[PDB]
Parts: sequence; structure tokens; C-alpha cells
Amino acid sequence: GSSGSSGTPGDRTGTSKCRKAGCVYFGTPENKGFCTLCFIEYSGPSSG
Ligand SMILES: [Zn+2]
Repeated sequence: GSSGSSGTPGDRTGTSKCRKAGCVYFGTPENKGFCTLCFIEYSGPSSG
């Protein structure tokens, strides 16, 4: 039950999309641009 949401539902999601290009989710200023998902990977080691 939102008051008047124009865009997409969420709390402290952000206005700009995730820094990454191949990412549908949105990004955040706290995650240095990246989104919740990426933000995690950023720290964790990636392979392939
Ligand atoms: Zn992302």
C-alpha cells in the first residue's frame, strides 16, 4: 500500500540503473554505483 509510487516499487533503490551494462537491476550510491547483486560479486572473486 504505497502513497504515490510513480516508478518501480522498492525502498532506497535509487534513480540511476546499475553501473554494469549487462544488469537489469538498479544501482545504489552506497554500492559505488553497482547494485545489491553486483556489489556482492565485486568483492567476491569471479571466474570465467
Ligand atoms: Zn548490477
